[PDB]
Amino acid sequence: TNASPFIKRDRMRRNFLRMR
Amino acid sequence: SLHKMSMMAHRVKVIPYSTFRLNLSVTSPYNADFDGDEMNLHVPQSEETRAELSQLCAVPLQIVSPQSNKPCMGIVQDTLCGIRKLTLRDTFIELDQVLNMLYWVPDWDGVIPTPAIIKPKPLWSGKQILSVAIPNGIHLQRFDEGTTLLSPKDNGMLIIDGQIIFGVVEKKTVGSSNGGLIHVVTREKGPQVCAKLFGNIQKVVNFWLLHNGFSTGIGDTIADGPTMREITETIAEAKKKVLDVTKEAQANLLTAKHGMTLRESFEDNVVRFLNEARDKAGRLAEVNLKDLNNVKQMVMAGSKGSFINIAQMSACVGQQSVEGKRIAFGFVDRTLPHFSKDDYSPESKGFVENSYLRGLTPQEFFFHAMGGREGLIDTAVKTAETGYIQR
Amino acid sequence: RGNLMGKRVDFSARTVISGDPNLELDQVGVPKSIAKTLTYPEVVTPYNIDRLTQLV
Amino acid sequence: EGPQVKIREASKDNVDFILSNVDLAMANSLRRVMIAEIPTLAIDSVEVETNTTVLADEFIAHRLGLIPLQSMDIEQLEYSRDCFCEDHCDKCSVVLTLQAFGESESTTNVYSKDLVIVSNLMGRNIGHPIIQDKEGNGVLICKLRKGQELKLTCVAKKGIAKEHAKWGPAAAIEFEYDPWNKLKHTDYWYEQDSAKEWPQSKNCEYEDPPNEGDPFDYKAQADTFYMNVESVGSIPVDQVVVRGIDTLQKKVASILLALTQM
Amino acid sequence: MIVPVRCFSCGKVVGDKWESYLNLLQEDELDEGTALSRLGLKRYCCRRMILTHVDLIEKFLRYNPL
Amino acid sequence: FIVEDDESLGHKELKVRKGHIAKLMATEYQDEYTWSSLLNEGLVEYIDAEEEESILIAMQPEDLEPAAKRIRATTFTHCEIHPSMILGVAASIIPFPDHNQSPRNTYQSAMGKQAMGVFLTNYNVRMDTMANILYYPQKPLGTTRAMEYLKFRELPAGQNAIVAIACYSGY
Amino acid sequence: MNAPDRFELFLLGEGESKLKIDPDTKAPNAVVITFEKEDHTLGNLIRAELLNDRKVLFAAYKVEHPFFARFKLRIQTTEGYDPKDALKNACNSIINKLGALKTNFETEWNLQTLA
Amino acid sequence: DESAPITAEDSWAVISAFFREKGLVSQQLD
Amino acid sequence: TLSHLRRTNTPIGRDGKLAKPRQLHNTHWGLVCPAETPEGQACGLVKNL
Amino acid sequence: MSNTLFDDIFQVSEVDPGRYNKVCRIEAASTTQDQCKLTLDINVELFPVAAQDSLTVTIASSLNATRSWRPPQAGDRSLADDYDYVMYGTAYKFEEVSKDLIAVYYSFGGLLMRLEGNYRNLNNLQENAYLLIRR
Amino acid sequence: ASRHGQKGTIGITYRREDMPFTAEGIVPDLIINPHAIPSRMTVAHLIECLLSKVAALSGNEGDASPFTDITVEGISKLLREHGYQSRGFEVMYNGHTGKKLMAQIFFGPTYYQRLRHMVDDKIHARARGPMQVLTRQPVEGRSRDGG
RNA sequence: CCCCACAAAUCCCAA
Ligand SMILES: [Zn+2]
Ligand SMILES: [Zn+2]
Repeated sequence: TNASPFIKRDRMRRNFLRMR
Repeated sequence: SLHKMSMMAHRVKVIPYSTFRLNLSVTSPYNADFDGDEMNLHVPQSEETRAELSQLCAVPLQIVSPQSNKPCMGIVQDTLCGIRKLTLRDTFIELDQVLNMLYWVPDWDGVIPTPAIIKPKPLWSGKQILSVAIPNGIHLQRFDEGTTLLSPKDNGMLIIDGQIIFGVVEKKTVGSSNGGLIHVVTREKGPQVCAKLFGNIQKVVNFWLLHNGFSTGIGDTIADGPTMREITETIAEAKKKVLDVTKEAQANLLTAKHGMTLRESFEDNVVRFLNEARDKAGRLAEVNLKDLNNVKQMVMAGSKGSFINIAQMSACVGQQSVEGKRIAFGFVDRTLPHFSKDDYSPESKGFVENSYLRGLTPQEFFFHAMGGREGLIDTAVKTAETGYIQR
Repeated sequence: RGNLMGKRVDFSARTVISGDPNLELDQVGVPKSIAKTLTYPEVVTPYNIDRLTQLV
Repeated sequence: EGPQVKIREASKDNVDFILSNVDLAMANSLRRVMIAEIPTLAIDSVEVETNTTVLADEFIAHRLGLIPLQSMDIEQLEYSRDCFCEDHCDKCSVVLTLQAFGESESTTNVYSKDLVIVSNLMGRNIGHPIIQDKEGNGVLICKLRKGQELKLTCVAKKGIAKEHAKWGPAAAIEFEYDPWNKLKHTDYWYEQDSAKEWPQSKNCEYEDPPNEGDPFDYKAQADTFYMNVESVGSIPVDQVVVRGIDTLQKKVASILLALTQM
Repeated sequence: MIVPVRCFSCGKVVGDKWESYLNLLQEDELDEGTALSRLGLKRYCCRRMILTHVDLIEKFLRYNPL
Repeated sequence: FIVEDDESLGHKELKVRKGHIAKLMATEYQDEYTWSSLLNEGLVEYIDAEEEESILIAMQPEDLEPAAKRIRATTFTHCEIHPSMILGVAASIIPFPDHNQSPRNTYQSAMGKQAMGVFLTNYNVRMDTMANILYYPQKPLGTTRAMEYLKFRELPAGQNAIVAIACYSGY
Repeated sequence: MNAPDRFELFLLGEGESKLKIDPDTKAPNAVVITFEKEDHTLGNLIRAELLNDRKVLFAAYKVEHPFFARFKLRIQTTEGYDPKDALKNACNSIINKLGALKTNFETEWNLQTLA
Repeated sequence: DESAPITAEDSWAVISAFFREKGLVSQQLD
Repeated sequence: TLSHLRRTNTPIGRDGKLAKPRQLHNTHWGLVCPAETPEGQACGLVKNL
Repeated sequence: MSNTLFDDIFQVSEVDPGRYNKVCRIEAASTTQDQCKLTLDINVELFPVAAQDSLTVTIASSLNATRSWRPPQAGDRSLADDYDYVMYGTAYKFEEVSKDLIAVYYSFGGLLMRLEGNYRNLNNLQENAYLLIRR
Repeated sequence: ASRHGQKGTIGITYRREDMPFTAEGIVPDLIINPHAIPSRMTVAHLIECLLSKVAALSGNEGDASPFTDITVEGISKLLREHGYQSRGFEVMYNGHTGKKLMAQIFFGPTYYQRLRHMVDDKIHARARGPMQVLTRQPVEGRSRDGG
């Protein structure tokens, strides 16, 4: 039951970059 | 400067590490915390001034406040909590500790009292050793609502010949109070022995706390599951009662209490119901609260805390207020643009439902801000006003 | 009001304060810098001659 | 013979062991002596001949005063204050120099291995800055680009940890006894259960469970302590332990001889 | 600014690993968690610093003074 | 956010959809939708302080749109983009401002401006009467999503420490 | 700043030894000892190991203030037995015990020499 | 899908765009 | 610095009244921060977007 | 110089924890005496006590302005110590109930005990005494 | 000061050798009075401490997000599975003796910031200094060495 | 030398 305790900027950057 | 105190003479022991340094006991009369306060000094020049300053403005002959005929002095937060911790029937202590803390008392008689118990090991009650710091020839009886001379609840306090007999030390007994111990010793023996008493008590209790240690945390606040569920249903039934009263009002039949207007009676009734809900919930949360809790210990021990504090942290806050009249309709027919118009439900018109533990909701947050702002501004004006009156 | 009933004075200081449970009521902790600066007059007696001489 | 010792495991940097037949005071005193006054060597005074970097000077001085140095033979020399000399003779000092040039077009780093010994080493293994990593680069000091210069002269002197953290070799210590709380020195705060609300120490498996309802052994006494010692790297760990024991016993002998003199 | 040396709380030397820590998050696309774990920081005192450090000399130096 | 009462999919829905936000993310990561480009086609609308007396607002984009932690009509016209945006600059720094008393938040909001750290980067060149710069600033472990937009994480204020809540008997 | 300085941590006092003697007038054979340039790291150990002896009556030590690296220690014992002899025997016990510990430690570590 | 609704989390992207466009001192500048 | 640009101020008086805009208002929702205010003789006067 | 003032055997009715983890109030009735009543505070953690148990009590004025308590003297201590619960304290109040039944209240550091019975209207004390309990 | 108005000053400073220390050997950076918690009634500070601890353990940086679904229970579960006491209480040792501390202590990382009021700027004393021209009284101002 | 800003300091409570 983490309920999103953390957020990462560079990981989201890379994930959406590979998504594009 | 406000009253005769905040003006006391002092002896000086010069210290490195440039700053001022003073005893915790005298904190309250100066009304000065350590949050970054600043403090003044004046040095006499002649001999007459020094003499009269020593004989009139010294602290030891300033213990009892003439303005309220009770001692303005008194031990404070840390040692108070600690001495409450020590003065419990369920505590004990070993040779190794007691030898040191006996040596800590400056005027210790150099005689060790016999252990209260011997069977496997000599031990001592906290009361037993603490009696040493008490000067001999003192007597005191309290008998507060329990105290059957064999006090099961251990409330009250009795001292014979400067030796504790039974009871738990409390701000109601050792703090600033009409029948306080400090009052008794000051009036009885001499208005400087009390200073040594302060020193001894502070020193020994601090030493014992050092090796005991005491703290608190989040787990202090969190409460039992089914109990907070009961809190929730109590809030719900209060809401149901409020809604029922509102329904009765909306059908034009009502008590219409003598004198005041229909709307006034409605507001009075709803406010009464909400306050009933809040304090009943707080009572339930408290009676839940475990006796091994730290914050409960702290609040019942005196110095800091309240029923209201734990209630607000654990169960509910209660509706914010703006000069009694609960939050009014800023916008037309509503208190906030997220609500339908013409609603009198407690949430619509600003009743804080949740508790600090879970955290508020945007609207409730705004209402809390309103209340805080009200308090801030009212004090920020009354200060200058009442200063003018005082002058 | 600014000069007669209330005025600047001399032999004074002000700093920040902190607590200490090792110091009894009538005492107060003072930084040695102040003791260097703040002073107090004494008159020479046949009693304090030695101490004052050493102090000088 | 007395306070027996059993070793758990060891590595280049840390040591774990068991300690038996000891009183609590002795173990705590050991902890404090390793953590407080083990003698070593560190940079103390710096001469900024010329700075050009964007970084401040005393900033750089403080950063320099923290790199560990090889200190196996520290006992050989003596304190500067106890030395009859003036201005840090070779018998009580070591001199270091740094030379950083902003030559390239990319940023250039400055590592501890850049600075070099200058004065006489007199044949004792002293003053070599430790390089822990496999890459031979000490801790980074500062960076330069194409226009900056640093000419630094440093003097390293004896010092001890307790007066300032520069000379701290330990930087990491651990302490345990009675993981099962059989001595009942402290209880456990708990909202619902004492057991579940707490985890189990890795030291639990060595001592037995509390026998599930045995009467409280009042006369039992603490022993069987659990030690973990990890050094910064300025000196081997067995060395720090033996040196701590040695300095403690030297202190005790000193007080005894002072008693005799009195 | 330069990554601190000799972790405040414990005292273990920090900063030598910093540049290693960077490339671990660049060509190895690990998380900071496993990055430090392989880097070998059991205690979190040595670890808070690596997490929260903010380089500024990178911004400073890329001026062109003289 | 503008909310269309009508919906072919059913009950009620705010006009914007997932495609638009996907395009926004794509535009951002390119390093061509702008906020203006959101404005033109009717997806968000400015509201002055006067209008609210004629608009109903939905706090959450899902609060009542379809048919323990904490406590949680059908004629909405606009939904708040995000509640945490009712703050200002300084209060945004406060972690979990909900979970503490409001005057204490006001005390912190006022006080934080009296904290050192960094104020620019050119300070080595920029003369001034007064200046404070600390050695090792640290971005706080706790944080909200907002101050990323405040560039705070880039230029932190203080550095976090390992605090202990205890009365260690003296001071 | 013109205060007593940081050298009071360990740099021994000037013109005076590491200790001073004073006999208490409140109990027979009671002696208080003033120690300076040290703190708990020595006083706790000394007091505990002295209390280990049973021929001694009472021992205790305290530090007057964390500012000053000085502490006092009070001892009295049964008649005849001089306290100073007791404490010197205590120091002998300490040195012997720690020496045994050391020697055992090197023996162990050399035994545990890898491979 | 592209016509799906928006989770409360997703709103942050809109905010990001809004700041990227407007800039904080927009009031004084404009 | 950022918290000094988006700043406001109104003239009311030297000392101040105690039933007029110092206290927050419902209309202030979502336009002016409900906590970022100075305290003392200006509380509720200076306010922040 | 050391003599017992009163001895008896008591049967405990029940034990009360009183939300205290280590101490518990106790109470018992005399066997040989049909009127002597007893209450007392006992450190159960230090010493197990069960309901429906026989107890033996002893006053023991002394042991065969006193000086400092001597360390346990690991050598011979040939005292009235062939019991378990040996402990010390002080009396503080006397009460005459039923015009015949005297009551004495003893304080033990923070612990308390109350004794009844009317035949030793003079044998019992003075302020302080000891207490001896076996098994 | 913290991020929750809990201002204050330093009283004294110890060093590690006698500062209280935990099982893992961590020693705290600074310690404040527990009594400062309830009266001011700032709770969010403690949540910040707990979340910061768990974030440092996981390495993943935490979140505040004033109005969200994050509650204490998830934090406690995650911290517990990382291998610590769920509510953050910790065994604690007394540096002077090494004995167990009878109670337990809540203990973790927290953000602070240094303020503008250093004592050296605010210390000031005067004895027979310059006089004011108009009124022969002592002059004003610490900078001008006033009274 | 004055005038204006700008900040601290009075940060509760009682049971
Ligand atoms: Zn030399
Ligand atoms: Zn570390």
